[PDB]
Amino acid sequence: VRFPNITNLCPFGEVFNATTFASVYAWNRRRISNCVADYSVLYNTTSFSTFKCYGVSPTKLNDLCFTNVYADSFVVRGDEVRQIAPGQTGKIADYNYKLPDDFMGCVIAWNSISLDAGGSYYYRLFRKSVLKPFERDISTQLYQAGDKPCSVEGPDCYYPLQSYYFQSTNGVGYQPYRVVVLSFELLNAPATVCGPKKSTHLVVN
Amino acid sequence: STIEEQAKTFLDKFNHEAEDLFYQSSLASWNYNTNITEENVQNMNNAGDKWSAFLKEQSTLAQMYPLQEIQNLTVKLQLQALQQNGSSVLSEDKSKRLNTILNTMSTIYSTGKVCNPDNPQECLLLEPGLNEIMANSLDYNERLWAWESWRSEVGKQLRPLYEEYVVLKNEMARANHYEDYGDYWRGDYEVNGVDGYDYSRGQLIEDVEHTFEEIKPLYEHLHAYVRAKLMNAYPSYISPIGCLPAHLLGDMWGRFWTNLYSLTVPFGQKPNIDVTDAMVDQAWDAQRIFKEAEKFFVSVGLPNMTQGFWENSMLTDPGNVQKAVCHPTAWDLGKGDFRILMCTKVTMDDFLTAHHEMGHIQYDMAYAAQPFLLRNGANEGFHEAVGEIMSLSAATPKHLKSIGLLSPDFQEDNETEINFLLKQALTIVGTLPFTYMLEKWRWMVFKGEIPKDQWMKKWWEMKREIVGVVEPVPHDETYCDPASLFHVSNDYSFIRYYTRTLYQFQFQEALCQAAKHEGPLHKCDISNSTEAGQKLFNMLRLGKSEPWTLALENVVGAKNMNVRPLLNYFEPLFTWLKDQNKNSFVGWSTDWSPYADQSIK
Ligand SMILES: *[C@@H]1O[C@H](CO)[C@@H](O)[C@H](O)[C@H]1NC(C)=O
Ligand SMILES: *[C@@H]1O[C@H](CO)[C@@H](O)[C@H](O)[C@H]1NC(C)=O
Ligand SMILES: *[C@@H]1O[C@H](CO)[C@@H](O)[C@H](O)[C@H]1NC(C)=O
Ligand SMILES: *[C@@H]1O[C@H](CO)[C@@H](O)[C@H](O)[C@H]1NC(C)=O
Ligand SMILES: *[C@@H]1O[C@H](CO)[C@@H](O)[C@H](O)[C@H]1NC(C)=O
Ligand SMILES: [Zn+2]
Repeated sequence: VRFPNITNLCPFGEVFNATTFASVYAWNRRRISNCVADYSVLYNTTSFSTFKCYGVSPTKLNDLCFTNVYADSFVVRGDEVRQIAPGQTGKIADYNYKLPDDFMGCVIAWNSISLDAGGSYYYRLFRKSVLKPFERDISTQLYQAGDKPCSVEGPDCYYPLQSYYFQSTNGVGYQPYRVVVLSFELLNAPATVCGPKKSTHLVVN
Repeated sequence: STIEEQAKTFLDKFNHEAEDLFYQSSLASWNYNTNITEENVQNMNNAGDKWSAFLKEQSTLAQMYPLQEIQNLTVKLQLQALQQNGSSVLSEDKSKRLNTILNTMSTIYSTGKVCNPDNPQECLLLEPGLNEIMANSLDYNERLWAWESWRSEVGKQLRPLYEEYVVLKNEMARANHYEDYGDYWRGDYEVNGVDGYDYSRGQLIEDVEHTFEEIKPLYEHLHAYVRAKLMNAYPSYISPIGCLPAHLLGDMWGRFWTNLYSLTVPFGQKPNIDVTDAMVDQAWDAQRIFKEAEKFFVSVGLPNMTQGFWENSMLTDPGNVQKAVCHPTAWDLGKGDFRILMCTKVTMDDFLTAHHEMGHIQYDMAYAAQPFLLRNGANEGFHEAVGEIMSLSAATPKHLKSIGLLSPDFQEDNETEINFLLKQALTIVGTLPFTYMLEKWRWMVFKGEIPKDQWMKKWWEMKREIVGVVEPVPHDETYCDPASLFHVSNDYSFIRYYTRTLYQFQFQEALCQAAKHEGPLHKCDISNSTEAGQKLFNMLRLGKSEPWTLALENVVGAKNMNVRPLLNYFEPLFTWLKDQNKNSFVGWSTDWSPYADQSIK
């Protein structure tokens, strides 16, 4: 006989192992729900250059349950991965992707020069105000730096979105890195995502 | 919207748009400097013109933000360097003519060869051989050939080009509000706007001529000692009262008296301070030369070399399949790309230049986090000194034992301290009068003090007086012996190497005080002190953001270069040379010439 599909495995393969990734200014957000998140496949990985988790322990994820789990993915430069953390500043954190100050979840990154060489990846260089936590600005409106209004890109009128140029001869800091931001939230509510050890815990109705 | 705030957004758009444009220009120049081809001189010029055209638009846009409104010196230093209409001041034809002159000069130097009249295909070029004759040969007439042929075949090609290169570079600097092209070069040491730490362009001329007067006594007693030991090598050739013939020194020009060590070592029976023969016995590959230099920087806590450095650098001579500019250069291509172009040999000199050019890269890697325009050394002397601070500690007998190049049971003696200090003076002291005279000539040529009909007359008049070196063959104004050096043909300042030398002994004092050293300044070492490297790194990471005057005070304690740490480094050799020169004449005569006739009429 065949063991039943009482619970399903979370689509971490569709997220981490995706063929293409989003730009930081337009980061892709995927909801994870009604599945068992096996973090052991993420642990058995040598390519992950970053694996930092906040509010929780990276060794206790397979034994925890959460009411709402999100998966955010984008491609950022190597020296900008540090900005994908609570309380950080910079062009990426201020104008592209800002983690909340009281952020519970994990931030995983790995080098992708083998796949994202060349590539169409953009970042926002200018913005009137700093991005609020988990906000997305996909606007293409010119940035008015001076007092003179902007009718076309010119002296004091800059186009907001600027392009990345990824080459193999670049340093590690300027090389492309794929970031996956797992965002966790636990409330006094039924659980939607659980670890393998807590598989029966509230994942069943 | 303050002018300062909208200028930071302008510099932000510049610092990000310039990263890839400068990178592709460096990717093209690297392929040419390693693969000299006409295909790669078009690709270099096409990428360089893209970068120069980009700089012209940014220079014009930067002029809209007045420097008086910005109160942030980091922004003002950025806007100032971006504003200056470097070559834009020249006409379209004059800018293309100067770039053709600048290119024709660089190629003639790296492609010029002297051919056999008997066999036209028998050619010898400076990097493969003419340099070897001038480094290892002991024949007066063979050395005279490589010396005269390089200046009568390549220098003569450079004479009418240099005359145009002077008037074009002088028209450029004057339209940029400089007195001449020498003043434009001297502006690298300029500091203005920081009270108590400023420095004028004319102060460099004063301080160099004030510090050089205090090196004249030590140079004299070394020049008299070298004259004597050169007479034993070249009998009936050098006068006991005259100047050294130019073709009998260490290299093609006399830049470094390093190669004269075998002819000059005081106690030649002791173990060799020159560890060239040990590197062959203990077979050492180019890789080990740079891997061992990596350990020196790792030891002081400075970073190890990038993976792309080992993958993308050219550390060995490629071969006959392609030509490359074999002069040791360090490349900060941008975007974290750090490379070294060196046609490394197994000599001890290449072992010490590997430290010099890795010190370039370690400096380049440190200020990488700074804005693009501030990604540069505080001055040219600071950049060339960083590698010399390391090679100063890497050439000591104590360090040479730890890498196994010396005997495990090696003993240090008063004798070994002398013959080591002499080899140091052959490279460090022997180069100062050559560097001061070469810059003083160019400075006077750019100023117009030396007329065109007297370029070669004053060049050898000054080399006899300041350097104490006489020409073996009389040279007319059809020659351009200055241009026979890479730096004079490839538009590079030379006063770097004078200030470099004085800085490296100021930095070594402070760096060896951070580390625990209770001994003399020579035989010092900082090869495991993570405290001395941090004191060095805290200036390496600053770049050109803070002035070199203040950057020097925060490390060595002085806001100006001091020659006293140098004179104190050679005090054992100076008092020793004065004893050995009791039987010899200390000084030289500007009238004796090897080509003079010994007869009356
Ligand atoms: C991604 O795919 C590779 C094979 O293509 C596999 O070894 C790896 O485990 C996968 N990663 C995840 C998180 O599924
Ligand atoms: C030299 O340049 C040619 C292009 O003309 C290229 O095909 C070749 O690989 C280059 N060789 C080296 C050693 O860079
Ligand atoms: C210069 O401006 C930058 C903002 O672009 C600021 O971070 C820095 O602190 C300023 N420097 C000084 C010395 O005020
Ligand atoms: C650049 O040139 C223009 C005229 O060609 C001049 O008005 C401006 O002051 C120059 N800027 C600098 C920094 O020399
Ligand atoms: C540095 O320490 C190592 C031991 O870790 C030693 O082998 C080496 O000789 C030391 N070098 C110096 C210059 O002290
Ligand atoms: Zn150098």
